[PDB]
Amino acid sequence: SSIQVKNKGSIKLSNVKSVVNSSGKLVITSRNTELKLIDEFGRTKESYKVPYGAVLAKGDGEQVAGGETVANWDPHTMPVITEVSGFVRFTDMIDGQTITRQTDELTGLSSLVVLDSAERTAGGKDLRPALKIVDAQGNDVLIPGTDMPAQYFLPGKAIVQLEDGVQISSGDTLARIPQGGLPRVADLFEARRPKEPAILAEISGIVSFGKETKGKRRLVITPVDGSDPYEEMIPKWRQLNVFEGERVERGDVISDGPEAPHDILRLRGVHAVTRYIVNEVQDVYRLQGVKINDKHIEVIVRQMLRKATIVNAGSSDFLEGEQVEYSRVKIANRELEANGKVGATYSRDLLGITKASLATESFISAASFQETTRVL
Amino acid sequence: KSDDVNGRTKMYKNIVDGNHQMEPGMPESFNVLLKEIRSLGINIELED
Amino acid sequence: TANSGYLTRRLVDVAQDLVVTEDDCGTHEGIMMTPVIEGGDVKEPLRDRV
Amino acid sequence: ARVTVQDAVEKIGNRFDLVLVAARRARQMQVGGKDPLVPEENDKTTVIALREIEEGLINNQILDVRERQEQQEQEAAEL
Amino acid sequence: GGMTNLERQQILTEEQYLDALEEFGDEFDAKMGAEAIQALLKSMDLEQECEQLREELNETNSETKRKKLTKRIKLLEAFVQSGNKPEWMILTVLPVLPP
DNA sequence: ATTGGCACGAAA
DNA sequence: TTTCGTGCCAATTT
Repeated sequence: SSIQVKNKGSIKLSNVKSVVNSSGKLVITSRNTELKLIDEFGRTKESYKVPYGAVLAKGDGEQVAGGETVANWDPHTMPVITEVSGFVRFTDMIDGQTITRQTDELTGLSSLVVLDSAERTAGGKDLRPALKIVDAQGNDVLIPGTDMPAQYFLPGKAIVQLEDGVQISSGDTLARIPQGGLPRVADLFEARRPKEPAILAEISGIVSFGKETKGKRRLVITPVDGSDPYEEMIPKWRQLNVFEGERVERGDVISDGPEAPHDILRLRGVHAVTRYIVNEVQDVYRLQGVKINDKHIEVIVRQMLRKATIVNAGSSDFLEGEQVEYSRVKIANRELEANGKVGATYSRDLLGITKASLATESFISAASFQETTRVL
Repeated sequence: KSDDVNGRTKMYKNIVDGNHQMEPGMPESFNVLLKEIRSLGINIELED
Repeated sequence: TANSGYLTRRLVDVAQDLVVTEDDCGTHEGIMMTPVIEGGDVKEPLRDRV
Repeated sequence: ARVTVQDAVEKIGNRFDLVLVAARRARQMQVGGKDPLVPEENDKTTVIALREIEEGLINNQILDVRERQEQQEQEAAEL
Repeated sequence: GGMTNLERQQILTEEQYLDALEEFGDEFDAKMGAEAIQALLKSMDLEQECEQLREELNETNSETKRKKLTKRIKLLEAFVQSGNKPEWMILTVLPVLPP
């Protein structure tokens, strides 16, 4: 429901993009904002995650006491609140092709409901409904700190709250969108991908949609100074959480769910994946009161990270896409660097314990482990 | 202690003589494994 | 019991060849260690981790 | 008798090298004709070697020096 | 295949083989059993295959075909670098275990 | 039973 | 003509 602090201390916000609403409170427009409780000594004691579109009673650096609500938000409803204050005009908003008119029977407080591409007509398939924030003169009000005009798109199953021609302000919701044990350790050490993985971003920059329902939906990422034509395939049947009007980083999620360790290794590095594995294993073991040092899990993770994939041949004899030993690549690169040449470049690979133990350089040990016929 | 035919006899003789030393040798099961793998048409051998 | 035995056998197999064969490698890389905090409770202090 | 080997480990510095040095000394005292450097009290060669190592009378360098001296003396007295 | 329109690895049937014999005669050779597989393995040149596969790999663009070509090239290179020969996978003499 | 690799079939 | 999904087979279980 809401964050309830337990002790007294200062409040700190990490990765926060928040603005003051009309009522005077603070609303967060950043997905990866984290709230921390740091006392006067400087040691953090409590940490929480603040969802997108939440109201903060206090600000950064303010002093709070125990038993106090610091943040509040609606869990089932995802706000699409704005930053600039002005009138709302409907662009590419046509009834019977992209939206529908449904009136509440009892409450009587209802407005147009934005339809989805799976229900709306074909004519509205190529049309993107949007709400544009303007001033009393009708001109587009540019967002402070930027130059692009302020317009927000609306996905499917969006219930518009306020009708056209009604003044709004910052923090006002335009629309509402409704929503262990031994095997766990075995899956963690085998690096098995979960049934419903979490969908991440490969490159940074602004994000946008693409062709709709071409088998499955598509996404496009345009970096500020990177490679624009990159694109990704993402099914639309899963509840997405991307912001087409906000820039996303490669260390950010698109959908939600359990995250595959391979993606973590590919996108964040060795330290992130080893920390994730150690933390998961220790979380599993701690509930039973078992005390195990982290050195053992660290050496296991190190043994899992024993393979590399070449990304360019370079001066070495390694071909374009063969999987080889990391130590051999390091030895070859340090030997070539002393000759004035340029070494090859590689990407680390993550293997499960069963798969990593079958890829050793010694065939006697591999045949002793299992799958004797194939190894021999 | 298990499968070195010459090593067992040498260790027993040394123990009876008050010399607690051993000559390890090669296990016989490894030779059996080598023969069985060779019977499958695969050339496996020790070198150097 | 059988699952525990299979897991420990795989763990032994994957790391049987790792031995301390040096005194210092001279590296400067490392990992950052911080206390484990979940919500408003600290389950693991920094002392037991470093 | 012996219940602990901590002092011998501290003298040598490593548990793995202590075993090798003690085995070398015990084999010298058992198969060879060497006499103990400490007053033996119904003890076996391994315990006697451990007690010698604890007192500081036996280490790897001392054994190497003794072997070199014995070889030189034998080669000199051969003629 | 000879001068006829039969490839070097086409799979025939009994009626098809009889028709081919009655039409073309002895201008083509067709076999069955392990002898045919040994003949196919013995007449295959490894360097030319490696070079042709490398040309096909570097020219065309694909994902699954690229992986298949890479795997076959790796197998061919493994055969070439070692002293083994492809026809040794067909047994002619059978070892016998000691009694 | 469970998991993963491989050939096959339908679709962009 | 490529690309992802579905059915089949082989591996594993102190």
